[PDB]
This record gives sequence, C-alpha cells and structure tokens, in this order.
Amino acid sequence: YRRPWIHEPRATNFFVRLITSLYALILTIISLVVEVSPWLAETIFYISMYGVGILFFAYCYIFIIYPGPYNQLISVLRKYKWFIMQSQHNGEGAGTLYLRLGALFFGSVGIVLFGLELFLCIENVACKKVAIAKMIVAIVFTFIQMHFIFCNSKITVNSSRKIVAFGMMHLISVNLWTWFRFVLAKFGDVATFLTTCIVEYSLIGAAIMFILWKSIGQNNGAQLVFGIVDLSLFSIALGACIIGLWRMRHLQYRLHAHGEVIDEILLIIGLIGEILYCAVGIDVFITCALPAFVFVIRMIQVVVQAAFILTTSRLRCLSKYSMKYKPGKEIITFLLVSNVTLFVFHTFEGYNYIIYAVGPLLVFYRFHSSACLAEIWKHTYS
Amino acid sequence: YRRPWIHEPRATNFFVRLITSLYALILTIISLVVEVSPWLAETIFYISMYGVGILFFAYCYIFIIYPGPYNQLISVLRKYKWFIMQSQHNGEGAGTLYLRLGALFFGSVGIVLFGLELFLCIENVACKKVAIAKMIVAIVFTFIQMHFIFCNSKITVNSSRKIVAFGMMHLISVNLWTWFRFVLAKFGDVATFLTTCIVEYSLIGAAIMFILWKSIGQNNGAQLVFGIVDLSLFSIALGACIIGLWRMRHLQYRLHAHGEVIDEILLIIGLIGEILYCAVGIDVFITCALPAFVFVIRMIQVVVQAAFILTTSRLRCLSKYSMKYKPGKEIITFLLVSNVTLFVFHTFEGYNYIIYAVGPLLVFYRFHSSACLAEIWKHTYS
Repeated sequence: YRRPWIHEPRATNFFVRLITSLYALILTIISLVVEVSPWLAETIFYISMYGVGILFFAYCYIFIIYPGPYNQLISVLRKYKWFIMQSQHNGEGAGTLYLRLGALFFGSVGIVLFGLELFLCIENVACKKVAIAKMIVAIVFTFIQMHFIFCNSKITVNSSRKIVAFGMMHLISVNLWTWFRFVLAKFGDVATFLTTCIVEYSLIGAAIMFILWKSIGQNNGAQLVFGIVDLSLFSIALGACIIGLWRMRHLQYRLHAHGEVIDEILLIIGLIGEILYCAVGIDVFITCALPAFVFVIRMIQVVVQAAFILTTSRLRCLSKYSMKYKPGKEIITFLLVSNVTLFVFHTFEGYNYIIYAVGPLLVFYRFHSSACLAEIWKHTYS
Repeated sequence: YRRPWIHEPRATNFFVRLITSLYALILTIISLVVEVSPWLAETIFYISMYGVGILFFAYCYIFIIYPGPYNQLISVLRKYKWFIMQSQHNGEGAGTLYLRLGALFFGSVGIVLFGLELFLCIENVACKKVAIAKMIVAIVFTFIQMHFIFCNSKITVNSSRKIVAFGMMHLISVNLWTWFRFVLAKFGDVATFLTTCIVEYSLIGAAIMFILWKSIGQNNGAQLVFGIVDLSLFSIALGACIIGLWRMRHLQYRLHAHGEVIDEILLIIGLIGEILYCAVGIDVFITCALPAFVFVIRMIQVVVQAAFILTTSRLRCLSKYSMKYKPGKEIITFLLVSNVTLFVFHTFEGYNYIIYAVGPLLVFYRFHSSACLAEIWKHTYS
C-alpha cells in the first residue's frame, strides 16, 4: 500500500518464517557436525537443546494450551491489588490418528531406551551426573513431546506467533539432531529395535512440528526363505498397487486437501531411504542374482506404492457408483495387510554406514505406508 | 465434480508431477551411487543420460521453439498429397539476465574443460572412442543447454506438457548427476577453477529446469594477510547488511513475486555449503583463534546476508519518499561490490572431502549474491 514492510502482516510473516527457517537450518547443520564428528561441548549442547525445547513446551503449556492457572494468578493478584490469556483452541490436528498413535508407541519405546541407559549409568561406576542429567532431560523432553503431538490440535500456534515460530523450528532442530545421534553405530536384535523406534519417533515429531510451524500466520537358510518371502510379498503388493490404480481410476479428485503434506514428507523420506538401500544393494551385489533380482523388485514396488498412496490419498468415492461400489477397497485392505506384515516381518528379522543410517527408514516407510492406507481405507470410502 | 480423476485437469497435473518427480528422484539417487561408488556400466549410463537429454532438447527445438521447418514439411507433404505446430511463445524467462549470463560464462568454462580432456584423449594413447564419444556428447549437451537457458522464455512448457515434464525432470537429473561427478577429487589453481565452473553451471541449469518444470500446467604470509582481508571484507559486509536492513525498513512488500523461487533455491544451496564449511572449519580448529574467529564472522555474515537478500528482493521503493530517496541504494551497490570482490578474490586464491564438495558452493554463493544484488539494485529502485 504505502506502509513499511515492518508493519505489513504478510511481510512480517515471511520475515519471521525466513528468520526461524535460517535458525533451524544453522542449528541442524551444526548438530550434524557435532554428532557425526569423530565431551562437555556435546554435553552442554545436548542439555541446551533439550532444555530450550522443554522451556518452549512449558511456555506453550502454561500460556497457550492451559492458561487457566496463569489466568487465576492474574485474578488472584487482581484481588491483592489487561493481561489474561484467552483459551482459543482448535480440533484440527497436524496428523492422523494412526500416525499419532505410532508416535506414542515409538516415543514410549524411546523412553524405554533412555531409561535403560539411565539405569545402566546409575548402577554402574563409570558415567557421571553428566550422563544422568542429560538422560533425564531426554526422557522428560520425549514424554512432553509425545503428549504434545498426541494433542497437537488445541494448540493455537497463532496466539504467541513468533515464539511458537522460534519454538517449532527449535523442536524440528531437536528432533532432527536426535535422529542424527542415531545414524551412527556405537541382544543385537533388541538393540537395533530401540534405535529404530526413536529414529521413527524423531521423524514423526519433526514432521508434526513442521506442519504446525507452517500453519503459523494462517487464517484458516534364513537368507533363502526370507528372501523368497520378501519377493513374494513385494510381488503381490506390486501387482495390487498396479491393479488398484486401474480399479480406482474412476474416483474423483479431492476438493479439500487433508493432511497431504505431512504424508508427502514422511513418505518421501521413507522412499528415499528405500531407494538408496535398494540401489546400494544392487551396486554391492554387482561389484562383489536372487537377492539382486529382489532389490529391483523391491525398488519398483516401493516406487509404485509411493505413487499409489500419494494418488489415492487424494481420491474420494463421491460418485453414486463410487459411493456404492467403493472401488478398490479390498485392494486398500490387502495392501495394508501386506504393509503391516512387511513392517512386522522386517522388525523380528532385523557400505555398512548407509545400511545402518537407512535401516530405520525402511521400516518407517512400511509403517507410514500402513498408516496412510488405513487413512485411505477410511477417508476415501465414507 | 463426478468425472474420473484421469480426466480431471488438476488431478492429471499432480499425477504427472508426481510421476516425473519420482523419476527424477530415482535417477538422481542412482546417479549418486554410480558416481560416488568406488566402467562400461558408467560409460553406457553417461552416454544414455546425455543422449536422452539431447533427444529432449531436439524435441523441444524441432517441435516447440522452432516448429517452422516442421510446419513446412507438413505443408510440403500437403503439396505431395490437421497437424501443424503453432508458434505460441512467451517473454517471461526462468531467470534473471545476470544469472543467465553467469550460466553462459560457467558453461563456456565447462566446455573449455571438456574440450581440454577431449584433446588430452585424442593426442594420447591410453583412452578410447569410449572417451571421445562421451566427451563429445558432454560438449554438445552443455552448449545446447546454455543456448536453451539463455533463451528459456519463448519455451511453451505447456504445448507438449508431459514430455516437457519428463524432459525437464531428466534434465534436472542430468545436471545434478554432472554436479555429483565433480564432488570427488581425482596448475592446481586452473584445475580447481574448471571443476568449480561446471559445478556452478550445473546448479544454475538444474534450478532453471526446475523453475520451468514447476510452470508446466500453469495458466499464467598468504594464510595471514588473506585471512585479515577476508575478515575485513566479511566485517564491512556484515555491518552493511545490518545497516541496510535498518535503512530499508521503510520500503514496501512486493505485490507480484518475480523470480523469487530460483533465487531462494540457489541462495539456500550456497548458504548450506557456506554454513557447513564454516562449521567444519570451526570443528577442525577446535579438535586439532584468528582463523576460528574468522569462521564465526564468516558464518554470521553469510547468514545475515542471506536474510538481507531474501528480504530486500521482495522490497520495492513505491512510496513518494521511497521512490525519491531510494533508501539503501548505496548499501546495495557497496554490498554488490564487496560480494564481487569476494568472488574474484576467492577464485584467484583458490575432512578434505567436505572441503572439496562444498568448495564450489562458496564461490557460487558469492556469485549468486552478486547476481541478486544487481537484480535488487535495479528492481527495488525503479
């Protein structure tokens, strides 16, 4: 108009968005060098990141989500005698019910891990309060974050919209940094299950916090039988995706996107992990045919399934026939069963640095695919 | 409405967007493993990627940009006797004049490199046609791509909009793969200048092709004095950015975004390279104070300058005073001079794998900053 940009809403919106995104980018890059490098520096950094996250959570809980006890005090002071925090809230969450339940489960399994090394610290004679404290803040932050994720609806990112911006970007940085803490190798089956769960939990938390941040300012013989069963499971899932797209071609495009960005981000992360894993396997089996044939089938299946999900998540049965025939349902249920089976099977069955780094990404891709298909089974066919 | 999604425009748009993006993601990931792994496999892959790129370019040139000679033929056949290609075109480019001139320069310096190893192949006795051919297709593809970039306006991505989608994604994959070919170390000053130029050219080409793809479907003592001079140049640029934002606070937010996405992408890539480089330098100078102090100043300067540019690129002098006082111009010119000086100075002056990989990113960040500031000097003050 003629006003300065410091007083133009959509000018101030981007500026805050850009500043918070730059802060998150710097802190995420720094967290990688400090956690992928060859101790107090880390310790104080560790405790600082969790402490700032917990402080932001307390600010949100005291002043935004539950302003009652703060509202009392102002009145209690108004008795021993403007600034009372309204209870504006919402029901729109930043994730699906299945995704948030998975977040609760993976965070619970991460707290089990953190408590395990907490016990192994106290009951040993080599570590220090330095260990206990940081593990306590890890447990506290993780539990608070599970509670916040599972209730990411009432949160009004738009009441304190510049600390919620800085806070959400800091939380994304904390989740990504926690993921980076576990992309490096330090019962072998139970150990790799604990790291995977906390990696998956960090990914879900980062996606949820990013979706919330985006809404700020908005006015809205084993190696034989197992390979055989992987090939069979991949092949039937690969065919079901191809058939399902053919059967579901008569549905209609959605008019309102509902949770399509978080699903896109998580599915692409899982798919990137899957494609690297398959490509690296093909490369190593070439530089050093059953497994190599399985890897090509696995890559084709994961790519076609990613396309199938990302498309059918926008398809709704709104035609008279589409509402009555529910075209493709049995496909969705079959694919969901196959994906859950693959996730479970790859968990109980558990050039080595990419394998460990992308290890949790495979099972996270399977879990996210299941969570999307359950959402598709419900939202498309209503 | 009630129509199938296979016949809904915005449903078919995303589906094609998703399929092409998945193809580019797969091919880019595969290109990394094949080019960052420890020969025909590469050779045939190399020639395939360039050949498909050249085939797409020929399709665009014959059928879209210059359909005249094809239009003749249909008529020439209509004489020796529906399907004549219209000449729809545009003037809206996918990049600024300075960015496209930089692309021409860096591509020219890349062709000089390719011709250098072409000559070193013919006039030697160790390589093969296998080398000549692939180097010839590299030169041909690079020159065609410079011509296409510098004239990325008349291109109607929306005439053959599903091959231009596949083609643009393939070109992005080719540019990213060429970049990946040079993130690995194989006069030392002239050798590192040639690799840097082709990396910068690949980055600019990838950004341009992505912007064009996005528009598909749219209805629109050395180590002492040098450190001292780097610190002085960083400090004055750091202060100028802080002052400039204060002086330019009275301008107005833009109403139409003009080339803000390509600038964002390239600036973030350069900034990510800069932040890693600075963080890794701080880490190594800590694990093994003048240089370390310079690294912190450099990081602060690059981050503040990234914010300054990304903000002032959306600020226009539209107020009577803003149009008359042109607030901040001398800041833009001073910052542009400093950035050009830094780019030139770091070229003639030229834990080792990140250094080489992010090497070209630093000077590309300096060049992109200069190109944006020249754009800012012009677009803001008109």
